[PDB]
Amino acid sequence: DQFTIRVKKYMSNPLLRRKQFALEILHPNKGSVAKKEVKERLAKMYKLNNVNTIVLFGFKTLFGGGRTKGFGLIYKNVDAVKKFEKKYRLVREGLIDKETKAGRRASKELKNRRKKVRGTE
Amino acid sequence: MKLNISNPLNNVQKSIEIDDEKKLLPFMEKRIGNAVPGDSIGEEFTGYVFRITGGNDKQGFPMIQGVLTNNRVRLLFKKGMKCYRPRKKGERKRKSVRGCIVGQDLSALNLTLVKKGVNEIPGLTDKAVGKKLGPKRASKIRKLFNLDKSDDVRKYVIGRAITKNGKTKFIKPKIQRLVTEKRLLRKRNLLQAKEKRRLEKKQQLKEYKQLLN
Amino acid sequence: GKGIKKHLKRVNAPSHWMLNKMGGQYAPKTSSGPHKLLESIPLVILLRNRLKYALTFDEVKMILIQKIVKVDNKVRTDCTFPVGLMDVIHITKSNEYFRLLYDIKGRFVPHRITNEESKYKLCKVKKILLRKGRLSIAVTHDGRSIPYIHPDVKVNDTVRLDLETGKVLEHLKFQVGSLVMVTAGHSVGRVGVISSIDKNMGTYDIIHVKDSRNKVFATRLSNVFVIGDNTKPYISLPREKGIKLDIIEERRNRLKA
RNA sequence: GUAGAAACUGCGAACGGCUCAUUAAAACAGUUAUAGUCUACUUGACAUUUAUAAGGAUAACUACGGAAAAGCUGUAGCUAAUACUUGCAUUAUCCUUGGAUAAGUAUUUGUUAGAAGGAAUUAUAACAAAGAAGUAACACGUAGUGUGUAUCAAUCGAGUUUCUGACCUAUCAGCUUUUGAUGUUAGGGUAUUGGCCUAACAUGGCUAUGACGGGUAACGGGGAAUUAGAGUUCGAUUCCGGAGAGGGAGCCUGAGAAAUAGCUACCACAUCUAAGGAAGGCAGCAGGCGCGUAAAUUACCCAAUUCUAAAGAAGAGAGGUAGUGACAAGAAAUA
Ligand SMILES: [Mg+2]
Ligand SMILES: [Mg+2]
Ligand SMILES: [Mg+2]
Ligand SMILES: [Mg+2]
Ligand SMILES: [Mg+2]
Ligand SMILES: [Mg+2]
Ligand SMILES: [Mg+2]
Ligand SMILES: [Mg+2]
Ligand SMILES: [Mg+2]
Ligand SMILES: [Mg+2]
Ligand SMILES: [Mg+2]
Ligand SMILES: [Mg+2]
Ligand SMILES: [Mg+2]
Ligand SMILES: [Mg+2]
Repeated sequence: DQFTIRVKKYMSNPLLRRKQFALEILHPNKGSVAKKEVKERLAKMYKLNNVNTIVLFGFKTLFGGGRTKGFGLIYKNVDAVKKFEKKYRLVREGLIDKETKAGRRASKELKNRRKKVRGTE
Repeated sequence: MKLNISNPLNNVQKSIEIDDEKKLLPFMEKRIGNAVPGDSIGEEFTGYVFRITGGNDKQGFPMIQGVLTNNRVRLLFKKGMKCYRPRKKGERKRKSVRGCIVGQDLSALNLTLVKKGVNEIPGLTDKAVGKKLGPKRASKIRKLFNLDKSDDVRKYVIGRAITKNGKTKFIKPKIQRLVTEKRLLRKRNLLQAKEKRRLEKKQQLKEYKQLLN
Repeated sequence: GKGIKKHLKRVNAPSHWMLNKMGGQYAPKTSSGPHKLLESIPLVILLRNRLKYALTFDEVKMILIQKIVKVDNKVRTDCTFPVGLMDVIHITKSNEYFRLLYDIKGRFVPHRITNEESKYKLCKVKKILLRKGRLSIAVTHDGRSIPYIHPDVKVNDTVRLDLETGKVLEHLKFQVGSLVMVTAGHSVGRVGVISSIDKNMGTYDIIHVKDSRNKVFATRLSNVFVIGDNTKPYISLPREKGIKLDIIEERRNRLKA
């Protein structure tokens, strides 16, 4: 409800298609305002017609309480987010939803297929 | 015992099982590669001539041509020989192989047809089968259909079957060494690059020679 | 087997790269090319650790896939390409130019030159060879062959090279009054002039350099790079202009609030 | 046009990981030489004695099979390639004419001349003989690239090599040399120097400043423990160098190996079997037996650090994460 945001070492990265910055969150006598409210506040700041181009990670609460630190990341459009962000991040945000679990028992199939020959292999 | 007879001209082969010493007596003590009459193994085979090309013994070890023995031996094999295939490059391995003299302890013969007789032995001599694959290099098609420089070669290839909606579609192999226009761009580009390099070297030499003074 | 090694361990990497001693057991292991391993820096280090554009190795890869990074006016896609001393770097997307230099410590920096300066560099001559037809070839510190070299060029002076065309513009001699930059032990970004040359017969030659504050230092001949005539340098320099103060007065300055 | 189980072709598997048995002027450390050599990938320069396009053959595949068994394979019938082969189209100098010709990259032999290094039998040039291998009968659609190619240079490396530097023992005082020990001459061989090897010749070489022997519960350094200053004792074990894959010897491929999750034999040990035969190497990660005073999970993952490839996208017991854990270290309740 009553929190403040301080953005530090802001940088623009045209090689990628994003902006890069560090973050500090102030919330006295309360605990750990959630990620959604932070996203909404950032969107209001940069006018950010949508909220699906923002990535946040690495949030720590600083023993004693009342403040929090982390990192942020804002992309030009959702196409860039999908293009060059890794898969686990892209699953936490919810842009995609894939959970294939082939497993590292594929090693057994790797091995016992080397002993068969051209046709049956 | 079990005999495999194949007809190279017509691409067809037939197998018979014979368990008798008398019927196989003429084959004994004959190397591989030489002809042999086939009368004794059957009434219908009168006038038929066969040729020994292979086979393997009771335990399944193959017969090889070089060795002049009646029994099994033990050699070390390389890339260029017959009954072996390397796992690595430059690997050599020692294996056991059977001689090339035909003996009573064989389990298969693997012999081909040479001459016909007076009967037809259905399923070995009457039939014939085609290539199963057509040529892909252009000059081979030119020689197959007796064409010339004028006859375009892209029309004389054979597709197989497709009956999706049209009765005939004939999807065809991609043919190689065809005279694509591109291969002419290659020649002209190479020529222009060589000429440009020649011009540059001449200019460099003239500038250097004037540069001394 | 005992052939050529391919890995590099972190605590064995050259100390001027300044790599964290935690977070890993390995270092990027620069490729073979125009510069030696110890007198160079890979492109990944430049583009992640220094400029902070990338956060991982994979992001350096996705930067270099799209062909937007040029060294010495040619696009490169090798994440471990050696980037070396006098080399200009252009990032087309951001419209930026850099030249690597030494600071007064031994660590490389990108200097942020302008566009007009981005059309040349300086190469020092390592040897001169005579080939068929009596044509001369110059070999530079940059690993580069120059044919049709001028007759008045020797095996220790420097030359100024156009980058759009590999032709020579002019050359600077190696004399008593020339301006120099030093590239090895105890003095790595120092700029002074020259005071004298020694020429010991079977062993190294020692030369002496005088600073602009009348401080004198010496080093070997093989770690001297001529960068100007008596009056002025031919390239821009970093903020300190190669002036190394000692620890007492450096500390005094740093405490001026 | 797009995708594409097999298979041929290319590259890599000589890096990484483990252990400390051997080893006492050996290995190793600081300091030198290669004017006595080899060097894939990467970088820069850059070439010489039917042509609107040449050859034949082989995988995968189909039919007929053998063996108890194995990463076994026979015969017949086709067909590709940047696999394997063959082979065409132009200029520079002698003096706004003309002929001569160069008609040959590396490398070997004989006769000469001669910008750099402290020093040349050095780059280089000429004359007379030999002569490899090459300069695109390839792929993409971005004026550009990809793959391959003769010499030189750079880079990543290695092989040899100069000087100096080690623990205890004289109940170890003379060693080496017929069978190379120390030198000279001529060759062989190697990537190059060399008794490295072969023939002829000579009698040399090391030593109480410790040779030649014995012992080590000895891999060498960077380092560790304890000490006012001197010293004494440790270093199997994060990094660097060396050596090995049960014990010895030999060998193929390749730029790089005397390689061992490459091959061939002998000694020891041991597996399957229809008894004819076929397969083997945890001092890699877990795990088991034994040994002993003496030491952990048959777990999760390629997200980070990096490496290999046809190099975003695949893989990695390298590596990271957790489980066991009063080895060792830091803070800190029981008011
Ligand atoms: Mg070894
Ligand atoms: Mg990465
Ligand atoms: Mg190793
Ligand atoms: Mg002798
Ligand atoms: Mg040690
Ligand atoms: Mg080690
Ligand atoms: Mg063992
Ligand atoms: Mg071995
Ligand atoms: Mg063995
Ligand atoms: Mg093993
Ligand atoms: Mg183990
Ligand atoms: Mg214990
Ligand atoms: Mg990775
Ligand atoms: Mg590709």
